[PDB]
Amino acid sequence: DTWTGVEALIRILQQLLFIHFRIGCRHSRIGIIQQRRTRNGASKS
Amino acid sequence: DTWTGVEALIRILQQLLFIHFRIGCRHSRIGIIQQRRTRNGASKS
Repeated sequence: DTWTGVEALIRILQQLLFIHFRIGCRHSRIGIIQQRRTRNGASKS
Repeated sequence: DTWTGVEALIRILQQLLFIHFRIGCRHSRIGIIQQRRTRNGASKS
């Protein structure tokens, strides 16, 4: 596990960051796609 | 230290490996440069 614990830690850390920035500084709205969730709660009709 | 502890850990781990391979799988003989260290110990003259 000497290097196998580092090489996989070299990517595991880079992999995570790759998500934090692509999901924290520019996450996508997968799901809404032009469709507000009826606001927080505007009753119905 | 959330990311600052990861981004620097993403490189610190890649940086180290960069050395292990360039100093463990192909280290340089900086110092000898065509000059065996008089063998392990062949006395003198």
